[PDB]
Amino acid sequence: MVLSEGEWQLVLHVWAKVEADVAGHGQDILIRLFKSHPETLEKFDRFKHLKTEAEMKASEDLKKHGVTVLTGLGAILKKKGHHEAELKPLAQSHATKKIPIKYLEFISEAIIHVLHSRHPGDFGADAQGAMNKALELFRKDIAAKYKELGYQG
Repeated sequence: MVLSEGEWQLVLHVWAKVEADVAGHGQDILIRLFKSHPETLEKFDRFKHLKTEAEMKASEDLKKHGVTVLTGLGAILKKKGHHEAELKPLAQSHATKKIPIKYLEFISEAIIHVLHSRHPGDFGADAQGAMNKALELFRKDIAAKYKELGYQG
């Protein structure tokens, strides 16, 4: 997977928008994930109690974790592919405690959806294409990392 500098700059420009309201973006993305893929919730000790969108919107666990997720992702995205240092930790943590790699595809779908919903005037075909490539590179590299530890993701 390879992005041009132009494409990286598209990713980074929209990420700057994310960072203007990290918690709100995180809630929207996690809610989208859990509604798209309610099957993911059961694998989550801390979220499994949430049923309605009302409950999800009100959840401090969900809000706090949406911040964690997007903060970790933004750090990686800012490396523009040179993210081995920022990714290995995130990998061995998810590997040792058993999130299948496929959940990353679901998460990536949610992120794209929410960025388009929230920023339609700038997040067009090019920026969506760029973000898709960036998140695909991320997934591929996580999967390469898992393979080394024996996972099984």
